[PDB]
Amino acid sequence: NVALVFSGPAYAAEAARLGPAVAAAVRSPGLDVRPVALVLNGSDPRSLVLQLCDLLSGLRVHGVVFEDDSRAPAVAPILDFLSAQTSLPIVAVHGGAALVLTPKEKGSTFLQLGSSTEQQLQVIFEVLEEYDWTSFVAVTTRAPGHRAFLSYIEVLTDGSLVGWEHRGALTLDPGAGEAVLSAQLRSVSAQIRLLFCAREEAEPVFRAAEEAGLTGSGYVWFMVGPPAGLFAVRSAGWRDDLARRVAAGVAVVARGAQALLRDYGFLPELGHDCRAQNRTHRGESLHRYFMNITWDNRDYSFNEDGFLVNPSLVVISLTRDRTWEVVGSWEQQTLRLKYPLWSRYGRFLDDTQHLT
Amino acid sequence: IDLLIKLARTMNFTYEVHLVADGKFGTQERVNNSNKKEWNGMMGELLSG
Amino acid sequence: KIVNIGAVLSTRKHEQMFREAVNQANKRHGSWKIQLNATSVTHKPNAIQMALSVCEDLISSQVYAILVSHPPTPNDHFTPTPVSYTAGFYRIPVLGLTTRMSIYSDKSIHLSFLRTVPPYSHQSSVWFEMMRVYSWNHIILLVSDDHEGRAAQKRLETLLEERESKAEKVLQFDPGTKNVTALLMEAKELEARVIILSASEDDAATVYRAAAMLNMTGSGYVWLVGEREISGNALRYAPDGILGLQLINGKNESAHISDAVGVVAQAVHELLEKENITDPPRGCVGNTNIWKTGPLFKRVLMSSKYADGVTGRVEFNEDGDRKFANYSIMNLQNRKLVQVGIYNGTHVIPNDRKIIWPGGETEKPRGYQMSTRLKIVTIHQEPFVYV
Repeated sequence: NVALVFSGPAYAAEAARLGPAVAAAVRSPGLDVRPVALVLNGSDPRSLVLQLCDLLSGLRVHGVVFEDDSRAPAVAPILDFLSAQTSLPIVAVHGGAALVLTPKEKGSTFLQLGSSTEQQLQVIFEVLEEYDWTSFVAVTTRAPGHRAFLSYIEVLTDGSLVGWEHRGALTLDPGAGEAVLSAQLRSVSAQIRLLFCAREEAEPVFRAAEEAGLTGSGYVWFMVGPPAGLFAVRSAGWRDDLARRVAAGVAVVARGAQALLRDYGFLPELGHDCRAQNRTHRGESLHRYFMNITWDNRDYSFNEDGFLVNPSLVVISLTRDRTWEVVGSWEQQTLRLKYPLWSRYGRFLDDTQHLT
Repeated sequence: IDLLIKLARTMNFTYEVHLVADGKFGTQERVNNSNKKEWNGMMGELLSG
Repeated sequence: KIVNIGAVLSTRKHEQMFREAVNQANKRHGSWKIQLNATSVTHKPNAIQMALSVCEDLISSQVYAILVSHPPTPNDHFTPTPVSYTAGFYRIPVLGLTTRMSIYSDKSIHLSFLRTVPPYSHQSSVWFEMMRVYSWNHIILLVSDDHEGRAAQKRLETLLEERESKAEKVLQFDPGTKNVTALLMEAKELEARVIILSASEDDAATVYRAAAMLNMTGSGYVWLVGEREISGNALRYAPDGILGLQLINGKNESAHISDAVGVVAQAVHELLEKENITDPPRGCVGNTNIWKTGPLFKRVLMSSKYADGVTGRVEFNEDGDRKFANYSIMNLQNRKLVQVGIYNGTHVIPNDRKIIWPGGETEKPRGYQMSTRLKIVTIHQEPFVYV
């Protein structure tokens, strides 16, 4: 018995078909899965906690997978607390709840089927050295955690034998102006400008690239946060399509209680009650499980916070036809990718100083 | 060790000599964990405390 | 047309005192159409009903800023936790009072959350001003392994490397302490005698019992204790010479509210311009959009200068915290606290009454006390060090 939540009217039709699609997808003796179709819509903080409390009280639904049409992260905080209130794990596979909300509240069972920006920063760290782009300018915008987002860059820089460069003096916002930001953007060390930016600020910075001449292939960006030749990593954003997103989402959740079940015979009735009991301290083993759960020949292990540690990350290179395709993968530090890495000076990318 | 004894006779402090553990004088080298350089031998024993 | 704000106070009895802060909307700048309607509501007993009523009862009154007070029950930011989550999606600035929790500081979790009282994290900043005028350099401390307790841990060393040669020991103890004695003898060799407590009140009481059988509360010691870890069980079994601190505006809300509402209605005055001044998204059946005037006036509120109230020093940093607040560190003297100083950007230490130390001594002791025993490392080297 599981509950599937949808955010977006366009996904209402898929609810009926996606129900049976996962009932027979994962087979585990001793437990039966009964997906629950939902009708609610809207991001307002009323139906988010309304039907969920009713579903928990009567249906006793264990395992919730979150799919959202938009990338807005404002839906996660409302759902984040409800995971801690009911002490039941909740996973999100696609939509707004992709960025990891840190630091989470104490005793929070919220989980996300995506890689954190720290994991995102680590995988792209390999790309620059693999293609010999060690020099670059650090660029970011006014973000809630941009100070911490660039903090990991400092740890990444000067690490190992490779010598890297970072600026960290960019606070992209429309108040400065595109030309002024371009003037601040001229403080550069190479043709690469690693940029952390949000979907709200994506449009203002997109035009600033045109003013600074970054549209051409000579100068390229690097989008790490949620113009041509722009590099990005979606952390399997386009992977799993639609069916595999929910099929693998519940397999880890269903197998999570197996460790407790094999330890002793106990059925956690925490999810069967939402309000009939006026107590909030009835929570235990919130993160005691979930160490070595694997599926789809991949390590589905989650950190203490509740995000993937070894995910099936993918590399996204912006194509000229406004299409995003997988151009690389990170599977246990395997950077074979495609488009042979020799390349250089004629693909992807001062004669008075450089001469063959 | 005689120069050590004359040292203790001047500053009026006690001691308990213990030999080094690994057996190397000391050289700052990078551990297998990326390039976090860490000393060894006497220098490791002194910086650690 | 009409400017209205809401608030989440403690009890309905104190709600009537909040109306005195909204009916006075006439005596502000401009006063063209400033007619504040409180529309306040007592906080629900639990957090479940907060989300079931915030959308259609508080926000629906076309409110723009929310005042949140500490619940009377001994909770851990129970009232503002879902309110910040609900208002975070709606992009509604909220003003906090009497909420000294340091986890409400990162903008990723609570982008829209500003409080008029600095949390326990800012205690360590004021603490740095104490040994500067008390002549100690070496320093060790023990702290709980939780975000609230550990908040002071990254606060001290960020302002200690430029004024000191690092704390000698920064050892930490698990908050779920159960007769944890092995963590004290392992720290009783640095000869610091200047230990600092930045733990929870219950745990700070627990370590006090463990600090008796080996007499770490005798002469030659000085202890720094946070405000949260003084009253209650932490007062019992504590050393006589506790140098803890408190807050002048402790359990004070009307003064905080009056200073608050002085800036809630103020920021709206300069808001009136040719730019987008649309109201927050009304309605609750369907709401996904974000009003674009939220962040526009948020900086104005943060940058607003209010020279009224407690010395007119309600200043805001990049986070929502009071600046240059007066903490006025206490001093335990025979199971009761006395006043010895105050902080006004620079610590002020009036004579007032004598300052005592653990063991009953009055003269401030040098915490070093030296260490005659010394540890020595050699190696086999035939001409020099035979073996």
